[PDB]
Amino acid sequence: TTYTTIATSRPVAGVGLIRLDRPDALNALNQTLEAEVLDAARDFDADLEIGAIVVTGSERAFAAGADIAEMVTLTPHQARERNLLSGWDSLTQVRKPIVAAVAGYALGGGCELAMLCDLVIAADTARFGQPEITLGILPGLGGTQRLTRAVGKAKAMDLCLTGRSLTAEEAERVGLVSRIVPAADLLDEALAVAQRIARMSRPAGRAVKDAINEAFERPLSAGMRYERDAFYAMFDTHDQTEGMTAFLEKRTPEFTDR
Amino acid sequence: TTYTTIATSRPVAGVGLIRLDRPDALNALNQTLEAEVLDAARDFDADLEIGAIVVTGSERAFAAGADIAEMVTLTPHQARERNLLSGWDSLTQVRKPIVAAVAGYALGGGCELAMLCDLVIAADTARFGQPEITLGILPGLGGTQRLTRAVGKAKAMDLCLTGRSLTAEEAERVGLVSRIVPAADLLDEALAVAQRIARMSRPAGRAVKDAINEAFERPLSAGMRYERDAFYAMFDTHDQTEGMTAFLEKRTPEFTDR
Amino acid sequence: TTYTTIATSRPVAGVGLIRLDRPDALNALNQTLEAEVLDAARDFDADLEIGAIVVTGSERAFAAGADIAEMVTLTPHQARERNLLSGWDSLTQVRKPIVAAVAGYALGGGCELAMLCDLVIAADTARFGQPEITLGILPGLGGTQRLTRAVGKAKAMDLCLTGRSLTAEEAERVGLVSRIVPAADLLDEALAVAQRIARMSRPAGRAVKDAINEAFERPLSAGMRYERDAFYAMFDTHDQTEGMTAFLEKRTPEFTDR
Ligand code: NA
Ligand code: NA
Ligand code: NA
Repeated sequence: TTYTTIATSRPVAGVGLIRLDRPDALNALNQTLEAEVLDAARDFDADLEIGAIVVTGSERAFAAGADIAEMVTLTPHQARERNLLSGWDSLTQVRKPIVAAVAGYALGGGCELAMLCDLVIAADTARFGQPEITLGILPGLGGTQRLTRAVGKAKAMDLCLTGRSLTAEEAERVGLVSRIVPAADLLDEALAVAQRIARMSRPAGRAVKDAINEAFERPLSAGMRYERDAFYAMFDTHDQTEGMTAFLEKRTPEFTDR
Repeated sequence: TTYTTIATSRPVAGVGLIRLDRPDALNALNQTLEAEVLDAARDFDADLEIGAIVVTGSERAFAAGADIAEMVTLTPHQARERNLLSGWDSLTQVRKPIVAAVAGYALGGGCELAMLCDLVIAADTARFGQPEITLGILPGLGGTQRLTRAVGKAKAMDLCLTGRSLTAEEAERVGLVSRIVPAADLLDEALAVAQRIARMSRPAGRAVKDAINEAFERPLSAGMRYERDAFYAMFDTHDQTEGMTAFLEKRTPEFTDR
Repeated sequence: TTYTTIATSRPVAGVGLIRLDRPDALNALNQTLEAEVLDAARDFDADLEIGAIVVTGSERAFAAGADIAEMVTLTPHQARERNLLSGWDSLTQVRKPIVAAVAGYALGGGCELAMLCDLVIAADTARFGQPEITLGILPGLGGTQRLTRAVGKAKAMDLCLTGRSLTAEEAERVGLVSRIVPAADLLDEALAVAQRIARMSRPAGRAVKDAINEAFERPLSAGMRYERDAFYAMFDTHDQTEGMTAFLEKRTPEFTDR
């Protein structure tokens, strides 16, 4: 498939890479980019050879905002009738893990894109913010929901009311990102993390991702019941027997389940 | 209005300041102070010229506890019949943002007051704790609820079972506060943050605050739906058009919505 | 009672210690150990002289995993019919506080054991991970539920998909543990913390623990109502009068409630 706003590749075995490529717009999220990222991610999710997906931007910007030239003329009814941002919501239904590799600006919709991914690997140059209020709006893709759950009320209120950014260091300290690495090492780290995930059991990876997502949907008691049911069900798989037998036999597992 | 336990002022444009002023009691929260803070905050919320509110104590204490001389004689039925602490609950219904500027002791009800605010700016001298257990009670104003949500179970259990305090540094590290600054810079930082918020769109500020509060009331899926509806509705406002147009025209926005 | 996988003691006044003792297995959690820890904890909970419980392993391992030799042959129906891990769930019903004192490896079920406790005191040597995916399974004792609630999605996804460990330092930074101390000081710190808790009001300790646990079961509004009811009820106790009177009289309280 040919894309106009992104570049896709398979840079290492088992990993699909989606690189945002609107450099004139600092990778601002527009409607085309939304559809193209969703399409690419769905193709990677359907590809048996791929175990994990990486989303990244440029050295300068993961994504600096949603595209404001596109949003300025929007009305409430048009936003609702077009189901605006629903493509990004659909991205949360991809079953394989998605690793955001964030360099430079991840602002507004770009911060929200990083937060909707499963892991975030941040360059030391990464800056995370929700400056929607400065434009007379509020976040619409989880900047008030996923951010608050990750970093707490006091930091979420500061970001979303003042427009300030967090540095990568601060973001890691308060739970927004998985890891920080030097900027020159960002893509290598993200590809290595993604390949490690891709070498793991496929059904176990899906189960982990599903269960962590479910942690935000239920009270703890019900989440524990959900996780316990998922755990029992893993014992139905070939990969469970192989993984545990390999451990006990001090050898590498050969996972085969789809 | 004349107050007996607080001092109110408008120190910079767009900002209302509430300073707790019971120095003999280290600003312990009594019934009078509760009613006076609520009254002052409601007046600032109704004042069109004000965009944000700051609550602060003295250099020595934001508030060291609820007033124990007042609580010692309390019975369960009197506490329930008087709706004790309901004024502080009402403070959560103020629509404009509230910034807590915390120096020195914020203990017990004082820590809870900081946590019920939207942002917390802490002096490096700030100390946060919930020593209710040492008095034979437990927190009654969110010291087990807002604290746990901010800092996690292990730190909340430590504070509320052992009576220890967190330093400002520790509090920031685990998500209890928005920012730390040197003690001499605390009021300047809080007033600057509050004025920045007051320069933002009024309906967008209310929407941000409401949506972040809603993050603690719903599972993520339903919170995302709530936030998406709020986002669509912002496109109904003059401030959205002005904010986005100003961005695109590389100029300062002139927000006008009430 | 004689135990085969643990050693129990009363090392300081008011504290019951449970030491995991399967050194050949690095304290891996098997069925026997589960039942023995539950039994010991229930005995300490019923002992009027005990105010807090400490669970610890060896210098090398708090617990390195669930016992894989035992799980390798498990089927989904046998896991469900045996109510596997239900003993650990029952441990959450112990009313007195439980302090995990973690040195060295706390992996898999061992990390989950630390997270199900109320406080975690970590040696600087502590390592926390959920490497279940490497065995073809997922966590079944809260490694996707309690971990996510403590540290956030990005870190929980990293741990549970990549199998990496957090250092004690990292774990404290993101909210997984209460305190870090040098390895040589771990048991002293944990016993001192536990004795401090044991010197507090018994009903107030139970109420604190219950309310913090309830923070994960309800939306904030309902959690605040729960906590407010619990607070009113504390004024029914002798310990509340004694604790507050002692404060006001600048003396040590003599708590007596059971
Ligand atoms: Na099996
Ligand atoms: Na519009
Ligand atoms: Na009483």
